[PDB]
Amino acid sequence: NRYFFAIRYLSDDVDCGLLAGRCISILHGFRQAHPGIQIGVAFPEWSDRDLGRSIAFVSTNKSLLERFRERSYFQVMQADNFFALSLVLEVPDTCQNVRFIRNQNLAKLFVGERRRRLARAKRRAKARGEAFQPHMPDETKVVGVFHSVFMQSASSGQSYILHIQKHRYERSEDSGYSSYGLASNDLYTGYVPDLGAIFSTL
Amino acid sequence: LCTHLSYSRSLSPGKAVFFYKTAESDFVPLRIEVAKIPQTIEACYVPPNVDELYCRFSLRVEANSMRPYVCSNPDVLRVMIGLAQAYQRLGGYNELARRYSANVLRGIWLWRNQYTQGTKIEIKTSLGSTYHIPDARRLSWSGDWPELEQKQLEQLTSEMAKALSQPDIFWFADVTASLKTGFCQEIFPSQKFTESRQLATVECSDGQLAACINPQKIGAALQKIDDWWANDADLPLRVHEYGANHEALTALRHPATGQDFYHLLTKAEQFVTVLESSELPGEVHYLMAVLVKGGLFQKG
Amino acid sequence: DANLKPKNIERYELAYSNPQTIEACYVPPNVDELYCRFSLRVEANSMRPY
Amino acid sequence: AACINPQKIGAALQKIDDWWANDADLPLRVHEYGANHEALTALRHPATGQ
RNA sequence: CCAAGAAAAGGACUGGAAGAAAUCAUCCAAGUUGGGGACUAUUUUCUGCCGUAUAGGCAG
Repeated sequence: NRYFFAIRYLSDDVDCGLLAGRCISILHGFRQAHPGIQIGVAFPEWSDRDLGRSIAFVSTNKSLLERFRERSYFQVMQADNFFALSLVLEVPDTCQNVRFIRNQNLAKLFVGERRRRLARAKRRAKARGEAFQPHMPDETKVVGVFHSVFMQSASSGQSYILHIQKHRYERSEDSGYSSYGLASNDLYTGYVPDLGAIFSTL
Repeated sequence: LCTHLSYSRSLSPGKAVFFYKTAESDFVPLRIEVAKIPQTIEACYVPPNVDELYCRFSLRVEANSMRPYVCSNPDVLRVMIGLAQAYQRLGGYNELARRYSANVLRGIWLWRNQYTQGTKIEIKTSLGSTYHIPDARRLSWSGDWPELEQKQLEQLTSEMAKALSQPDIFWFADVTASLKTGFCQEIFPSQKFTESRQLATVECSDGQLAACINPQKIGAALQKIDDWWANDADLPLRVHEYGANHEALTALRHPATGQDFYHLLTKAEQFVTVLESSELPGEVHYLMAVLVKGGLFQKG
Repeated sequence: DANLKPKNIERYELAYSNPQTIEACYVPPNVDELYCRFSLRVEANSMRPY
Repeated sequence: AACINPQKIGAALQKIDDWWANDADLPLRVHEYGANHEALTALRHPATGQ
């Protein structure tokens, strides 16, 4: 009921965080052309120390996934021997699922985010008419492990980082993927198979 | 030369601490927040509703370059003593004092935190003087300082010229600066050296932590007054026996040129002779500056 | 090398720092004075060979 | 807590000897051979009879 | 074309009994580790929105 294909990086000096960002950007552009589609992003070479030198895409519609594979960027990168591409094939029925949820809460670890939050809070108080009296939290927080992907803004002058965590799957409800094929903590449920198996194919 | 020769340091700060005032208490520390995520992330910025940040440190100056801490050779000792005095009586300590004094009043010891809406520097000393620079953002290495400010540079130069040259004067300075700041401006304290990064703090007597700048980091800024090479003043280097330049990854007084400390150390007999005929040249200014930042000069 | 040949070292190789581990001790902020104390005993013990 | 060693306090208290060379100068720590650490030498070398 | 060429050492066992190393004995005297110092670098974490809100969720 599921199809996938994978891409591996051939060069030993490849920067995974820079390069991975381009594949996501393409997925986004495709999503804009055909709004009613669902394609998920998986990292079959995910590790606790690094992101890994490979990426894979998973979906349910074979004919649509083929169209994605035909996108010119991928074809060029293969021709110049930067990428190794697989063919589209069926997902094995003997595996387990993971989420790949992204966490925007981690933004609050950096000064720039706190500044913006407070500036808005001050201005917001004028409607209430009360004096601006902010109240700060304590000194210690605990967070999980995450990796970064470098991203360019869409039709603007900015760039920023995506922060990716890996959660184990638990089954409930119905699904949907975000514009980046990523999962959200709430109200964006989906999953991908953790295809670290049969990777000897590339 | 000889086997044993040492000088100790003649000029030194303690460390700098950041804090702010409230209506309830005069000393509230600026603190740092840490998230364990070990491998952590952390941040520090002035909190909402504090209009200005204070930074303070103390400085002692001692006339301790007049005599070798240790010397194993009676002939080396006779010369080094004659030289320091031959220099002292022609002046020249004024020149060194002028250079050190200029750096304190300018404020470069604030390193990366100089970018304020207005910085005010106040100095007090153990002899009863007070100095006031209403705005430190406009004073260059090279140029004529505005009136009433040029004057305090002369007055401070005089007190320090004495502190450096006559013994049994116990001279202390207490330097406080005020930084008028932005809405939630980021602050840059000293970092920790490790085998992600961490920041340095100190403990208060009540158990609170505070942000700080290390002693030698304040010191490295004060002694940056070496511009006697290649007849091109540019900006000054931190005094170093080899003329090291970290930004360009090079060395200006490389031993290959004959312009380093060790070649010059061996000509002392000739310099004393000249001073007696005296004008002070760059070669003796360099040497005196190194003796002030004392260390080991051994295994000749 | 024996004040003779200056060593082969390339210019950039001396711009590097030399890290070290040291212990140090400072008086904490806002203490007004520091105290130091010891005891001394004196014996009339040079009158006779041990 | 930080401390100063017993014999380090002691060396200071017994720094009493300006009886050599008929010129007082500064006093030495009492020593059977008149050792002078600052100059790395000795003032009552056996060769002198002192 | 090796002092040449060929060669089954096999069968059977039961070393046991007893035992008391003790008495005393003293390591002491003095002794100084010590002078110097930039972890920030050509680095990615920036802009809006919901919300009583440095809570908690979303678009770039």
